[PDB]
Formats: sequence, C-alpha cells, structure tokens
Amino acid sequence: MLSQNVAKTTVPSYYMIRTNLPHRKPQNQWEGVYYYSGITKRQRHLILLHRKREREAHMRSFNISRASVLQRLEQLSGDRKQESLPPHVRLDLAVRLAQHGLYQQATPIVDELHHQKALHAGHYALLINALACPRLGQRILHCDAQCDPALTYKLLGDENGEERAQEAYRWFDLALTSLAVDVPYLPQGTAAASHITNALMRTLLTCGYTHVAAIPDSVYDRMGSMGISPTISTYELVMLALSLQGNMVEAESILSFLRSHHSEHITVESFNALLLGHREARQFDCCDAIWQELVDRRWPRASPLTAELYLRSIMDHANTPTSEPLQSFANINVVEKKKVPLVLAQMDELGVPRTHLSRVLMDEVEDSLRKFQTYRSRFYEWGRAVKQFDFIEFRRRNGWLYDLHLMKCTTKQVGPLRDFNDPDAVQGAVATAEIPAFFNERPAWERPPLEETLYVTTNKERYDDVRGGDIYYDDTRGLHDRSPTWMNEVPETRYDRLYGVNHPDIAKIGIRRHLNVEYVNRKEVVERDAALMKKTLSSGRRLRHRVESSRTHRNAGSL
Amino acid sequence: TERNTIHYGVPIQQIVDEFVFRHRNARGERPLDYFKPFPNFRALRLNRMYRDVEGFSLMKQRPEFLEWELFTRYRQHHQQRRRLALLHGLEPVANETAQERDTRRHRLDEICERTPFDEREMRVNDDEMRVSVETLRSWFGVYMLPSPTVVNAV
Amino acid sequence: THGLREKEKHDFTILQRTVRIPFQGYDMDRFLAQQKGTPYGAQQLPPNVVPS
Amino acid sequence: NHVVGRAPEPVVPHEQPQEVLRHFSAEERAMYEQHVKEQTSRQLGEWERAM
Amino acid sequence: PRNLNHALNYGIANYAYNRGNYVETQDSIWEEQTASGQEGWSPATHADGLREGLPVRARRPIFSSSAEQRIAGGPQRAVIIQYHHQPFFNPEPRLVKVAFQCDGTIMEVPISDVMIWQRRYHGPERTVGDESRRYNPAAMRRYVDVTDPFNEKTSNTEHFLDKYEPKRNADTVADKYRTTKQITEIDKWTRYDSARADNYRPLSI
Amino acid sequence: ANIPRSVWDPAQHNPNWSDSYGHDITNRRAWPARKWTVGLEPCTPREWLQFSHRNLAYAYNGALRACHSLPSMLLLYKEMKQRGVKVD
Amino acid sequence: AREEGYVFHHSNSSRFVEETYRHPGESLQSRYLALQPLHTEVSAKEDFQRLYYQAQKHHKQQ
Amino acid sequence: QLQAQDRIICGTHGAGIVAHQAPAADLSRTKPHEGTGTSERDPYIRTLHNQRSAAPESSVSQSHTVNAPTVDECEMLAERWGTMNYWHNDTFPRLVVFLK
Repeated sequence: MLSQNVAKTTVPSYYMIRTNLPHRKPQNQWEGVYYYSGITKRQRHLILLHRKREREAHMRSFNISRASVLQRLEQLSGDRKQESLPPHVRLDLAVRLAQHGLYQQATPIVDELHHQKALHAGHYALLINALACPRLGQRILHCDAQCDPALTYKLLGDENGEERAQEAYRWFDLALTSLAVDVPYLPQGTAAASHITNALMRTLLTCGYTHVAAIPDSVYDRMGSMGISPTISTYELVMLALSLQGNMVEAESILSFLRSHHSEHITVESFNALLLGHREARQFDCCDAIWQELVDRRWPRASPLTAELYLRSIMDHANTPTSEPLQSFANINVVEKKKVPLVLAQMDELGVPRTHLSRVLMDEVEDSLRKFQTYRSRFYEWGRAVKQFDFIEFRRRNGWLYDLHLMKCTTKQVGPLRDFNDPDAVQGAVATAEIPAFFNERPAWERPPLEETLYVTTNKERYDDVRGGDIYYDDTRGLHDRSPTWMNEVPETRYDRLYGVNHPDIAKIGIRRHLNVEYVNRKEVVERDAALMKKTLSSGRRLRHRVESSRTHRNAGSL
Repeated sequence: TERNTIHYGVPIQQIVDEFVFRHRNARGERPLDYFKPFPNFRALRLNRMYRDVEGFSLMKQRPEFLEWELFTRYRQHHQQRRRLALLHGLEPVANETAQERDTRRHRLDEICERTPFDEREMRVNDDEMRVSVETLRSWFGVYMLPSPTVVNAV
Repeated sequence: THGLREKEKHDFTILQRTVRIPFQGYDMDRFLAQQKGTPYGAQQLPPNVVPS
Repeated sequence: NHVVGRAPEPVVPHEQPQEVLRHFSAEERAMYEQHVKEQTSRQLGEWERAM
Repeated sequence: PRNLNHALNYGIANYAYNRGNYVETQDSIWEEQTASGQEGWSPATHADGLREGLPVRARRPIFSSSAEQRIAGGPQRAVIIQYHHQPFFNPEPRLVKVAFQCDGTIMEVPISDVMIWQRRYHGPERTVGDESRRYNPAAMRRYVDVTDPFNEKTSNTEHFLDKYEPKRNADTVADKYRTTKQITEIDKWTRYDSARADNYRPLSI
Repeated sequence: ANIPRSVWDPAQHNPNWSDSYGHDITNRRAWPARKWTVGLEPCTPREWLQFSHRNLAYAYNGALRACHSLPSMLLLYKEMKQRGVKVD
Repeated sequence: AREEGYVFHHSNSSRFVEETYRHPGESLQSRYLALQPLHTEVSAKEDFQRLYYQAQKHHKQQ
Repeated sequence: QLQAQDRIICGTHGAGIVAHQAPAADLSRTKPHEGTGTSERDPYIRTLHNQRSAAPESSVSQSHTVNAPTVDECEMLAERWGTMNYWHNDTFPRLVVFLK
C-alpha cells in the first residue's frame, strides 16, 4: 500500500465525452528524458571490496619488503662482525633503510661512513633523497592517501617528519663539510652543492607543515646567501612548497619569472605543482585556466599525474555544495562533472594514457561518464515509452514520485492578494504555473510551531458532493490528540484516584516508600530548608544600652 | 577550509535593483539629469561619488559658491591635458621609474603651458551655471586660472 | 523555531525602505578622518556629562 | 605650516575606553599603562630615528 | 618608514604625492590606473566615443601593388579628422579618416586597425572621462522646468533687443515658475514597475 | 567555471550598468509638446508630416502681426530665433 | 630576506629597483612639498656562475 | 573609476547603499549566508563572496604597448627579436640602445 498512488483519471462518466477537457497532461518540454545512471547496492559493495583487496595486496608487498630489508641488515651485521666490509654495502643498506623509513638504523651507518670518509657528494645526495622515504610514500599513496599526491605529502609528515628533517639538516651540514675538502668560491658554487640543496628541499617536502613552510623562506634564502646557483629542480621544489601551503600569489609569480628569464627550461612538474596548489586553495577556475594553457602549449607533455590532478580538482569542485539560496532547488555544482568527457578527449589527443589514472579516481570518472556520456547509438533509443515507464515503476517501487510529470497531480491552489490601492476591482487569473510552493510560503512567525511533529496533516478527498470548493482538503490533527472520553475507554489504573486535583502529592501514593526503609522526601528537605531560611530573618533586634562618652574618660558601667 | 561550501554573494546589480525597488525608483538618489528629456546611460544609474573630485581641496565638504564650477573647469583642464599627452605621445607606462615619471611630467607641463585651452569642449551638468573664465578670475583671483604671463612670472 | 528571527529580518527589510544613502563626502579619506578626529584641528571634545 | 617634522599620533593597538578600563584590576591597569607607554615610546623613537 | 609624508596630511592616510596639487593628484591616479591595467591602448569599437580630434594610435597602412590586400604597419599616433557613425556613410568594412602627426599624411584606416586609449574596462564609451556630480541635501526637493529643461533659452551675451523689454507686474509674474514641475511629480510609479522583470541576468529568484 | 565570475564577483562589477527600473521609466515619459507657445511639437508620424520649420514661419508671422507692442514682437522674434525657424 | 620582509612577485611588466628619496635641503620644498623618490634600476636576476667567472679571471690577471 | 571602490564594493556587505544601523545570540554557529545583524561586519545577509576576488582581465594588449627598456632586457637585446615599430618607436627606440 502506497499513499502516493492516487486516481489520475476521473471515474467514468459522460463528461469525458461531452466536454473538451483533455484526458492527459500536455508534455513538459523542460523536464528531461529519464535515463539510467545509478549504481546498485551490490555493485557498490563489490567495488569497495575490490578496492580493499588491492589495498591489502599493496600493504602485504610493503610488509614483505620491510621484512627483507630488516633481514638483510641483521644478517649483514652478524656476518661481517669484526671483519671489514666494503663501504658501498653499508651505503646501500642505509639507503634502503631510509627509503623504508628506518632512520633509527640509518643514522649510525651514515655516521660511521662519514667518520671513515667514504661518502662523496653523490652519495650524500642519495642519502638525503632516501630520507624522504620514496617506498613508504608509494605505500601510503596506495593505501592511506587514496592515490592523492597532496594527501601523501600531508600524511608523510606524521611519520616523524621533524626528527627526519633535523637528521637531514645535519646530513646536509656534514655533506657541505665533506665537500669543502675536494678558491674562495669553489665550495659555494658547484654542481654538487646545488644537487645537495635540491635533495635537501626534496626530503624536507615530505616533513611536517613547519618544514614545508620553512623551505621557500629559509632554505631558499640560505642558498642565496651561500651563493649556490639554483636549478629548475630547485624552482620546482620551492613552487611545490609554496603550493602545498595554499599561497599561490607567489607560486604564480615565480613561474612567471621562469617563463620570462629562463624560458625553454620549464619542465612539466611546474604545471602539476600549480594544479596541486590551486586544488588545495579551492581555485578551480584558475586550475582550469592553467590546464587550458598546458593543453595549448603541448610541449610540457602533460603527465598522467597532471591529468589526474586536474580531474580530481574538477570533481572536488563538482562535489562542493553551494549556499542555501542556490540550494533551494537541486545542487548546481553537479554540472561540473559534464566536463570530464571533454578532458578525456583532450587526453586522447595529447597522448596521456587513460589507464595510468588511479582506480579510485577511475571509479568516479566512470560514474561521471555514465551520467554525462551517452553515445549517439543509445541516444537514438533512450527516448521511448518502455524505458520511461520502467523508470516510473522503479520510482513507485522506491516510493519517490514527488518529481514525476506524469504521476504527480497537484491540487493545492494559491489565491490572489487584495491590494489596498483599489479594493473595488476583482482579479481573475490569466495563466497557471507549477511553482514549487517555497516561493510563496507562510512566514514562520504566523505558523504553528514547526508544523511537522506536533501536527500530522493528511490531504484526502471529500466523499460528498463538493458543488464547488476544495475537492482535495487536508485534515490537521494533533500528534498527541486523544478522545475526550479516553479515561473510561482505557483500563482503569492506579492514577484514577487523583481525579481533579491540580497538584497531587504523588509521594503519598508512591511505591518506593515500602521497598526502601530509609525513605526521605526531597519536598520535606526543601520545606525544612525554607523554614530555616525564614528562621534566619526571624531573629529580631535587641535593646542596646547607651553610655555617654562626651568627656575624656570612657564611662564604664557594671551589671 | 571555510571555502568548502561555495557562497556566491548577491550580485551588485541585484542589490541595486532591490534598493531601487524598495525606494520606488529612488527619485531622491537619482541625479537631476535623469529627469531630462533624453538622458544617456551615464546620467542614468545613480549618484555615486567618483575619483574626479580627488585633489581639489577648495571645497572641503560643501562648496558654498562657484567652487563646483571652478572644480569643473579644473577637471576639464585636466581632461585636455590628458588629451594633449595622448596626442604628443606622453602616456604613462606601466613600469615607469621616478627619473622617468618626473621628466615625463615636466615635458607634459611644457606642452600644457604652450598649448591654449579649448572652451568648446566644456559642458554643463545638471543644475550647474555657466560662468566665464573672466568671471572666475575676477571672483577667485587670476592665480586660479593663470595666464602664461602669470605662470612664468610666478 | 518560533521564527522571531525571521520577523526581525523582515523588519530590517522594511526599515531598508526608509533608510537613505549617507553622504560619504567628496574626499572619502578626508571625510572618514574627520569622523575619526585624527586630522589636526578636527578633534572634538567629548560631551560633558552631569555626575551622579 | 603648523606641523612640519612633528611625529604622528602614537596610535596604540587595542586601545580601551574608560568603560573597559573600569573592570581592569590593579595589576591589569599597570600592565595596560606599561603597554601604552612602551608603544608610544617606540613610535616616538622610530620617528626620531627616521627624521 | 611609510609615515614620512604624514606631515603633508596629518591624520589622513600618508600619500606619495601632493594632495593639494589637484592636477598632480589626478596625474598620479592616472599613473596608478595605467599600472593596474585599467587604462591602456585597446582595439577600437564603434560604440566608443569616436569623434573629431580624438587621439588614437592606428597602424600605418603600406601601399603596394604587389599586395592584393591591404598592408598593415607600425601602430603610431593619429588624430581622427572625421568618423561617420552612419552605415550608409561608411559600410562594412567601415573606415575612420586619420591624420598621422609624424609627417602629416592623411589616410583612411579600418576601425579594427585603430587602437584607442580606454579609461575603464566595462564602459560602452571607454574614451570619455568619468564625471562626478555635486551632492544635494534636499534630494527630493529639486525642480525641473518642463518647457526649458536644459536652460537653452538663457540670455547669454546681452543684445540690443534686451534693453527694450519693460519690466512690469505682469513681467515680474513669471510663467517659468508656473511651468516648473517637481521631479517627484514628473514620474508616476505603476504596477508595471512593481512587477518589472530584471533587465540583467538573475542569479537565483 | 559554470556560473561566470563576472556575475557574482564584485571586483568585476559593471560601473555603468543601469538598474532595471530606471531606463523603462526614462523612455516611458512623454514630455509636453508646447515647448514654445506658437507651435506644437510632433509626437506621431502624421504630425511630423504636417510639421515643417518653414511652415512655422507663417504662424510666427501671424502671431507677430497680432502682437500690438514692439517689446512683445521682440520677445516673439527671440523665440523664433531660438527655435531656428526660417525668417522671411 | 623574509625577516626584513620580501615576497616573490614578478609579472610581464615588472621592474626592480633600489629606492632612496632625494635628500630634502632645508627650504620651502623640503618644508612643504613631498619628497622626490629616486629609483636606481637593478636586474631582476643575479647569475652566480657569471659572477664567479668574472672574479676568476679578475684575480689571476693581477 | 568609482572612488574607494575596494572598500565600498569589495569591502562592504551593503555595497554602500545598505544602512546596517530580541538580542543577538551569544555563542551562535550562524549560517554562512546569514548573521545576527549586529553591525556592518555581521549583517543579516552576507553579500561578500566566500571565494577569492579577482580583478577583471585587462583589455589592454601588451603586444602593442611598448614598455620601458628594463636593465635586464639589455643583456639579451642582442639576442632578442622585435618588430620594426619596437626598434624605432617614438619613446625609447631599442636600436639606439643596442648600438650604444
């Protein structure tokens, strides 16, 4: 039984033959054709289960890699013991430990290598890069960050970023000292120094917010003071540092400088850095502008990561809700998903592979495609009767028929307003519109309280001859309404003896008195307290004797 | 993180329409030129104060007499100065320096001193009175509208 | 829930009919400073209040 | 003409009126006065250094 | 410190120019607008206030028999001798007659080949300078003469016919004061105005 | 990117965008046709067909003849010259 | 640089200078007129490699 | 060229035409598009957009407006391309400085 299924057609009679009233609603041109773009519960469950399976497989791979590196470290130490071993073995072991995040074991190996003087500039760069934990970053990207590079950078900080940042700074200082032993400018300006600085910035990118904020204003300025010539990688890393913190005013200006003075040196990564910054700063219009600039350039050769960043930005903008005045109707930001097929076509033209996108993003991409990517062959048939009526049947089965042109018949009407300018003239309607009824509502202050829980209202139809009036009228009964003679229609109980008393002393009829032997009344307690409070002010004055003290001596009297 | 919910503010056009509808055409706030036979769009919108009045301190907050006409003459003088700069190729550049702007202003002042004023381009707004340059000089003094002889003497 | 907040909002809308645009002044900064009392010679002594 | 190189008004941040200074405690009042005097002293000193 | 020029305007905000100097103040406003890009050379349009003696920068055409089509050139300063807004006086592609001040030559160039100095970004007339209007306290107490709203019938320079007009009581009683009407009573608000649709594009109704 | 920035950003506000209730009132007005006493301003194409500056000279001649005083004739002549009608 | 106050800003039409105002000699102009600025134009970029290259052959020449 | 445009239009919830002047709630989590109507900074209806404010794109083309010759442009002046108007413009011709 459903309360929405009502009688669309009138009871058969001779009016249907002797009157010109149409027997069907005229077609609504603005209401679009009903098409199928939903997901069933089992399909969603299967998608979630498969994502969990792939994520646990990636976690298992990370675990076996950690076990392998730990076993190698232990067996290497035990086997070597007193016997000397080549420095490169310990160097690669430390690199692997750092890449897997085992900085605790990585530090002593690097310290002893530096004391042995077997580490060079390239090896220092390797160690500093390994401190960033690329393997842990990949694992967390697949498992926790949901393949979101921004979330990877945001979550790698919590993996003891500050301690690793301090260790990286110490390694950079000792690397500079070990590089100085290779006239007043050689240690400062050289390729190795710039490479080491780039490595330091790269490993600081994965630390906490404090270090990523300190990169562009402390590390860059210190490099400038030392006099180390920066590189395109340095500019990329400082751009990424500025973008992760949402400060795009400077991230745009630095790229402008790169395009002006150091053109034909900008690589792809600048565009994804700007895209990431705009996505973090909720500047999707500027993100779209940068994507269009990239697709017009075509030389930076937009990466799968760049395409994924732009798609994620547009989908986040699609899911962002608007304010209430724009939310009175259906949400308007869902239109942003219509741009996805355009982006996919542009990726086909640019040669960016479609499969390189993360599967988490691909699920939502396929959702938006099934919502806004109908082909011409299926467009030739989606307009029929069977499909629309099947959609109607599905809506009826799910009990949602409030937004269907065919199955909804409206009965409520709104009358005119009597203008006080000239009330003599009467007004007649000249058209009819299906206004959604929140345009002209009763203002709240002349409405019963919330009108929903206190009162239950049902809009039914009179069975008597209307002869003109509201054929469909609503009844408004209170939720707590009961029959006026409910007392004798319900079985008699213990409370019948309290008939008519305004404030009965329920404690006398109470049941707890007999079960508890230490009974005491809060009413008696407060009565005693009030009596004591009255006694406080019921003290009274006292007749006080006075003795003259005009003279020098204070007169003293006895009893 | 407060930008997750996008809040499109009410447009300025919507605000102006609501204000004028509430005020029933806002006859007081509309200019006097609006009530003329064929007003152009410039004299159609509202009476917001623009940046033309900046720099003129003769009238602090209420021009008592002829100060508005003097200000109109001054702003038309500056309009003609701008026109002369445009003709002679002394337009401001986006990235001028101090030693550029001062010299450019000096050259423009040379041109302005050597170029006569054009009285035909003067126009009268709503409720304004036409006053001759001779009348303005006699009232406020010749230094307000100096002859080139007065300029070089100063 | 009673909607008195909406009532006061509608009352504000009603008063918006009666209100008018203030005269911001020819020189905006000069007028604002004159209100603030910052510029030289524009300081106004606070009104004298009868003591209790 | 009246002012040529004179210092500007030493505007103090978080300036409170008497209606707020009434509820300040004794040490709170002393702290506020110390803040005001330090601020105005710094303003005058920087103006002197600039002049 | 930034308060070096506070002595120039004590209390009011510090400025890097002379507020008392009106022409310098307007010039500095011009400088800041050109720096912010709100003013500059933009391609001309018909709706812009093209007229006689309007400073525009147009590309000099080069005349060559080898080229079937017109040849463009360097954009340099020019003065508009005349420009007919009438389509029957300059059909597509419409031309504007210009004089190049570098040598003095007079030519006709297409409107798309003319660059004009804008003052704003949205205005239909980007070349006409903005005009400020005097503030009136008695906003609703203004009056307009329906007979001569523009005061075009003013005496201006006195002539020998004026002296013969005799002042009398009937002359003193002015028909101008009879014809003068109030701005409030000039217009009437109607139900069409109350139900007027939006001329712009609404965001959400 | 769907709703253009130019309709909700106050920075891109159109300085000279008139309101919806102003231009219609501006063009609705029909000013009185008696700008000058002698002639009537034409408001319809038929009145324009009848109207001519040369023809106004005949009515001004008649009114000038009806005038009995030289100052009144001078005032009417000033009105005629301000209108710019033909003098014969 | 950050401590003394500096941010990344660069556009197509951008220039970089060192700013010093002309010293106001005691007169009417100094008393009343605003100070005249003085901008010495400098490069927006500094090439450490070319600076070191210049110094390298500026040293051994001596 | 409206005066005080940033403060009036982009800074005031009333756009300069709304006069903002039961008690207001003490600790209220008001909706993003509303307020308690206590002062200008807390109007009944908020007008300023929550998103960023961007000035309209300039309608002046920089490809035809020659700028001042920067000291940084001089080094690459021998290695830079320009049109004949760029080389021989009325203000700051670049061929002269290239020869100098």
